[PDB]
Amino acid sequence: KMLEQLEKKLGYTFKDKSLLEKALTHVSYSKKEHYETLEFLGDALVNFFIVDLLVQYSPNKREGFLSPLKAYLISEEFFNLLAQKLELHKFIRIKRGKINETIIGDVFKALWAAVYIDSGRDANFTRELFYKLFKEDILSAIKEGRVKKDYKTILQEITQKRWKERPEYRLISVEGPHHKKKFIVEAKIKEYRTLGEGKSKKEAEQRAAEELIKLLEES
Amino acid sequence: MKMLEQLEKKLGYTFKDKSLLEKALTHVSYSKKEHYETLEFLGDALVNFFIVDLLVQYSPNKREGFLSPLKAYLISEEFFNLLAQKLELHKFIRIKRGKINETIIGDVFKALWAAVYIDSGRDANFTRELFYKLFKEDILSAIKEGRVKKDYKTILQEITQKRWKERPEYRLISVEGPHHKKKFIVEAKIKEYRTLGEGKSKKEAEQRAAEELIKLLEES
RNA sequence: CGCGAAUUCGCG
RNA sequence: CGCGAAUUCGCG
RNA sequence: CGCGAAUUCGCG
RNA sequence: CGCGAAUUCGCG
Repeated sequence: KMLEQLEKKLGYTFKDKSLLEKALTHVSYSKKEHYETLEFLGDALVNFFIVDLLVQYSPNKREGFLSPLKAYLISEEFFNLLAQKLELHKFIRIKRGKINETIIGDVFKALWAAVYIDSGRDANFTRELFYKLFKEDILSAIKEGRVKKDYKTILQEITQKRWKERPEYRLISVEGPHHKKKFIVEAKIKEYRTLGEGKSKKEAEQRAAEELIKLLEES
Repeated sequence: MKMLEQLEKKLGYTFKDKSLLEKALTHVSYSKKEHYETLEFLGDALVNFFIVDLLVQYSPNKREGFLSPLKAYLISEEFFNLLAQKLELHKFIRIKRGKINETIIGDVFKALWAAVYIDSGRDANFTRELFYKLFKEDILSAIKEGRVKKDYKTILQEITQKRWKERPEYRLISVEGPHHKKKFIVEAKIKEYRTLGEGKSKKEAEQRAAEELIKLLEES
């Protein structure tokens, strides 16, 4: 009966229960009816609900000031934040031990793609219920100026957490002429190394740090 | 009928605030205090939604795999220009001299709809409908029949087979990721110039790389 | 131009 | 293989 | 692309 | 066995 518990937590009641459930079903539970298709529509939806809220309550309206914020606002970390409010995780139907933050976030999106559709695709209405429940935390995030931590910083905290050691960004080359230069640095921790390329030294490093983070997720 | 009214007619909507429509039309290089920078930001997320809700709904295959490719194209600037010309708005953009390219047009396309959205008093359902009413048919066509991607490898295949009488050579650089979702990074060389390209297949990668090598060769 | 081929690329 | 493009060669 | 196969990997 | 991502080979 958890079906009619999450609804009384959203402030809406699905006229089509199968749809709601579907947006909560992971492919590893029903290969024929999972939230994949919905997550796709949810992403587009929620992004619009946020951006409209960002260009509206932001102290600065220049793209260069909004982009950085939006990155956070539509980031997985944040969707889990909002999803957490709904206690969403304990409402997902998935095989024991496969659930994570990426799935939650996904489900969170597909959830609203569900409401939107189940209400006859009433953008305006679906948007309101979204704010009713989340507008506050969004305006707070924007006020606080929350932003996505850069890769170089993330890599450092990761490698320091594990091996109490920082990375080392050795410079290996430069191609393009003074007009349009291209750097190639080697990010390295222990014996793992990735390569980054970009306009400036810092830029390249970020590239390398990002790729090196991936390389460290499986190890 | 003035420019605005002449467009508002093709648009199928008349703003209850001319100022707003202006803002979504002028370019920074015409008004530093009142351009469309902020409106384009909003219009992008807005237009994205309209197009995606339409995609997922009428697209045959509704798989994450197939949809993504489409979506990219449907929101691609080259594709917006086609929608843009349907309104031939590239005649109402308030910009100075020749600086206007097929990017300032798409951006104005977005911003416009944001203006239509805001003006309607933030009426999504309305603005959305007005949108479909003018581009629904087009999008669907683009969706159904599918896309016809650019053959960068062959077009470049000549740019060099003539400008140098020699064909370009492609050299693989590195592959990564799980063996069920690999990421190829190949290199494209021509005479003395070189560029890279990423993708999920040696070909798609050679296509991405062959691309830059063109939008760089015609630079020197 | 038409026919028949070689080579490269892409599409089906 | 078919089809299309580019370079090339041969015949008409 | 079509047909016939080999290999690696993910899913059922 | 079956579905999907990738890399090759033969035939059309």
